[PDB]
Amino acid sequence: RGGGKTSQIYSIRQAIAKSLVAYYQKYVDEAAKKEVKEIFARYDRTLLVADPRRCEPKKFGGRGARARFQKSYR
Amino acid sequence: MIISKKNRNEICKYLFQEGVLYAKKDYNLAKHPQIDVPNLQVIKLMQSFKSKEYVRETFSWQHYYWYLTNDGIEFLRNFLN
Amino acid sequence: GRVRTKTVKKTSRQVIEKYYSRMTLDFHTNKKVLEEVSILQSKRLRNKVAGFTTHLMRRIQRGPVRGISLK
Amino acid sequence: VQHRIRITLSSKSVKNLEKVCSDLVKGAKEKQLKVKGPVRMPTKVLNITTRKSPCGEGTNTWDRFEMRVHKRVIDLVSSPDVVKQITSITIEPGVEVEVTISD
Amino acid sequence: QISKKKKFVSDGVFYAELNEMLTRELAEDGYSGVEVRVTPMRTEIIIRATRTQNVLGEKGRRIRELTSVVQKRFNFLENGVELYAEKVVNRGLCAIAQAESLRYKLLGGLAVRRACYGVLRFVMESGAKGCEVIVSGKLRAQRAKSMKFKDGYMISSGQPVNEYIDAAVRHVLLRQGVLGIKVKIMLDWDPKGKLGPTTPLPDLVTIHPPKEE
Amino acid sequence: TVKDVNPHEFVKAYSAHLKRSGKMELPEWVDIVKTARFKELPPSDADWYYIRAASMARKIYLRQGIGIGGFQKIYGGRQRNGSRPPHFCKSSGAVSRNILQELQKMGIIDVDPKGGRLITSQGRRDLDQVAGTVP
Amino acid sequence: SRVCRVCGNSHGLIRKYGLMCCRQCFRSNAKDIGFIKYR
RNA sequence: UGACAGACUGAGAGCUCUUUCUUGAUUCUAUGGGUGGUGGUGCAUGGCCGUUCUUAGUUGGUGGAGCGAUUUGUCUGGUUAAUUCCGUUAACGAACGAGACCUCAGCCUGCUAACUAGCUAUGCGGAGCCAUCCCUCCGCAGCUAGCUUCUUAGAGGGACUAUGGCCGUUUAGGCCACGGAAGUUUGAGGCAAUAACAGGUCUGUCAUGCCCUUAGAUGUUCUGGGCCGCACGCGCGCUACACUGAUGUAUUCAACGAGUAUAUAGCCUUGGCCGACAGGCCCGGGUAAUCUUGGGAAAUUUCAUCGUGAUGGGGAUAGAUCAUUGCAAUUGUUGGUCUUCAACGAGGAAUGCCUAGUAAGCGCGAGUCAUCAGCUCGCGUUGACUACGUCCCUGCCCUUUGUACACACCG
Ligand SMILES: [Mg+2]
Ligand SMILES: [Mg+2]
Ligand SMILES: [Mg+2]
Ligand SMILES: [Mg+2]
Ligand SMILES: [Mg+2]
Ligand SMILES: [Mg+2]
Ligand SMILES: [Mg+2]
Ligand SMILES: [Mg+2]
Ligand SMILES: [Mg+2]
Ligand SMILES: [Mg+2]
Ligand SMILES: [Mg+2]
Ligand SMILES: [Mg+2]
Ligand SMILES: [Mg+2]
Ligand SMILES: [Mg+2]
Ligand SMILES: [Mg+2]
Ligand SMILES: [Zn+2]
Repeated sequence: RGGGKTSQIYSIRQAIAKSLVAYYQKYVDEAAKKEVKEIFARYDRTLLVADPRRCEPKKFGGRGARARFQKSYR
Repeated sequence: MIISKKNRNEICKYLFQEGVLYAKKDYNLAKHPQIDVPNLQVIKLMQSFKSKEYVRETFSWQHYYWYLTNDGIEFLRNFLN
Repeated sequence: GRVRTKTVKKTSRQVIEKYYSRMTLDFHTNKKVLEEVSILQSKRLRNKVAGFTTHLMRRIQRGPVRGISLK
Repeated sequence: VQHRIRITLSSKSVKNLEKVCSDLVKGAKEKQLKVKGPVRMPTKVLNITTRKSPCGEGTNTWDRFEMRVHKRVIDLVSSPDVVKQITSITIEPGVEVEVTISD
Repeated sequence: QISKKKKFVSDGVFYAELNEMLTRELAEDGYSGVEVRVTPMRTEIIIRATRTQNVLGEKGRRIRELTSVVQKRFNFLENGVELYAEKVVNRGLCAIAQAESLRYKLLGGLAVRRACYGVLRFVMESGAKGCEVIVSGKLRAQRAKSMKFKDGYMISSGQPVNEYIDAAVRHVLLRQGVLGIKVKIMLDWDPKGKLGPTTPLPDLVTIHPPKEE
Repeated sequence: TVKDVNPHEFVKAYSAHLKRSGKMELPEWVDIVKTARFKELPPSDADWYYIRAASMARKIYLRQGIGIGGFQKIYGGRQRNGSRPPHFCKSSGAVSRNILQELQKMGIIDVDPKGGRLITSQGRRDLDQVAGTVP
Repeated sequence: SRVCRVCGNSHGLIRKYGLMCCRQCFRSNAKDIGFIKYR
């Protein structure tokens, strides 16, 4: 729910990865889930750790959160 | 100005009872809240009573609050009582 | 860009003056030590001063130290 | 005899508001009512953005003003006179309460 | 019936209207603020000022006048609202009170220096951690100038400004110009909250003494 | 079923299905309209009145209580105002109206009390069968 | 036909929430209305 | 004092006139004085705001030096985003600014709860089916939770360079590595010092001094026009110059917010119907996590159509006509429909903005608003190249030095 398109897909990725790890940890074995932990994290860390990036807000004096308006002297 | 004695009487009967009166700068209403008058007499007869300082006045940003004085109660008692 | 200001360092030295045997090396233990022995107005300043006092420990415990005086 | 009542309760300040929330919950639970709450309902953020200059000179500078209006709702199962037995305790400044009789 | 956003905005505006309007009436009494409290079947407005028998008048006639005019202007239910005019607990820390006090000392013709330090010494003897008075305008000369007078502690940036800085601005209607007054008072930490604000300024540490056993 | 079938091929299969599975009435303005104000040409396909209906079939399938305006909005798009900045523009009313009326006339969908359009059970049967008959 | 409640002028109004005050009067009285400026 | 009729004038302004009726001490006349002014003066000013100046800077008390303006403290050096700190020290001890502070965002399977939030299970229903049950997906309800992970919002917790290595007087710190959600104070803002400007604002203000005006008015109201005029020059922008595209189907994903008694349903408008559209009719819902909207946004994705052509790029211009807002649409308010199909081949000299969910692309909401959003402020969606530097250009801060400058090199 929510997001865009690629955001939702990467959220799928994270959700299924963490769901498999949590299911294994609580219902299989901690050493068993540790292999899943290492397979996932060796390829990438972003499967398991949320990404703290957000569209940071837009400030006055420009259209854009970091740019400004084109500036004229004469 | 033009005023009817009945207009000025419904002013005096109202002021004797209340002692305060508020106008509004919203002009051309023909019906002040709580009395019946075209809002020109409300502003300007109490302007006259301020000129005679029977009523002392605080302007309050086009809200025109007036509260009558013990001199003006004598003025109106000299009329109706 | 992490240099501690005087409100930090003065307080760290002053608290380490008085409370030595009652506070230790571990950062989190010093946090909770400082909770009962001082009143501050921000958890981040609390963490800041506790984290300065902890390496004040790690320097005192091995050699002598400047003005701060302990019986 | 035992009916269902709503109390809705809003404010501007969280620290003021939560004191009232704990107030009514304990007022009910001293007398063992069937309560559920205090449901916390998403904060309204009133906002007005204004050019802080009064004449329109100098670099364009805006300032963003905002109120935060906080909404709380609690359900009680008691008679309205039993409710008035509770809701005569002191009410903190600024908070508003709007008890209503529901289905 | 109205929405809550609108109700809260309207009550803010109503508060603004009283707090502004009462300035012409209670100027020569040290008006300092009003607080509007919501009470059952009744409406309460605590004006706070410096003279009860002058705000009340004689046998509470003037507060009758004002409560009636507020009644009638803001169309309350009759006997709904009435106003008590209670005394400020302390008068030397109310920036508004000082603003109109200096306004009267300065309309009276009192010299600028004597008046301004009359404000400063009074504020300090009233136990204020710090104060400044800024006067701007055409005093005794044509080209405008600012006389700034300071004393004691003072904070000006960050959040605790709203917490501690009691600041007012007023105009003076002396001939050949207008003379503006700014009065800033820094408050002291009274955790009881009766006089000074409860929460302390966030540049303070109080290491407690080591009680011994 | 239809949630298992690729969302495009189900539309194709059902578009052929409501061609060969009997027939109905059809307005005599279908080969004129643009189906939306921001469009520029009428649909390049001939049986667009049928692919449209196949799509709007599964809309009421997988969502309930949809009005005509909901379809106007769902079938709007980007309107290029010329030199103005482009915007979002809702689609046409009559085209969706006659799709819904046609499907109602076959009883696939029907107007619900409390408002909206909901599928019927035998329409559900039909959509599930045609979904199952796709690779 | 519409002005400030405060100054009664015809520009710079803030119609939103029904204030009926201009951008200047609004700031001048903003803090007592309650528009705490957290950011 | 108001007015019938007729002339006058748009005027259904009795303003004036022919006409005699009505009100009655309210007036009218004259002298003063005020009142009102988006009139002048921002070079008389208050306030507010901007800027100097986003940098780290500033001022006392006592003491030292100097006849004195003044200087020291406020620094040799190291370090830091920082007058940040270590330390040095005729200074000592302090006051602001920095930091600290507050707001938003990011972490919490930890706590408080939530039929105006949502899972989860079962109970039936509907449809697919080794159909008889099961299994998959939807619908509805509850004394279903020994439900709060998703949603909300409170209290809290969390980061401290804490841990390790190396450099550094092994001080201040820096660079690196594990861990961790977070190791440019974690990201972005709010607030923000002394001194100043003849910076802007007398057109925000019953804020204002002085002048001018004050009835035949620069006062107030109305009508019509004007602010939009166009040989032209400049500034911020929008649309493009296409194939990484346009067109036409199919596919489906947010966030920020918004919604006066608005009268006889009325601001957001769901739903049914008519219409190609535009937009109309009827039932209604919502003062709101309740109805709008669980925002069904676009870009993008997919399948075809156009195939290098000023073409189906482009939508400038102009004609015909239709409906809504409005008491009024003309110098077309706006929105449709058909047609008209311009320049524009990636833009000279020059110049601007930008270092991570950032630039850029894409849409939404709000402000204005009866209608008009190419603008401004917010919001999310997709999402990078480059660098992690230097004082070369433009500027800033400190120290030293030079000065015939002080309105200060525009000397
Ligand atoms: Mg100024
Ligand atoms: Mg000396
Ligand atoms: Mg000497
Ligand atoms: Mg000295
Ligand atoms: Mg910061
Ligand atoms: Mg100036
Ligand atoms: Mg006119
Ligand atoms: Mg113009
Ligand atoms: Mg611009
Ligand atoms: Mg085209
Ligand atoms: Mg708009
Ligand atoms: Mg504009
Ligand atoms: Mg440049
Ligand atoms: Mg010279
Ligand atoms: Mg030269
Ligand atoms: Zn205003």
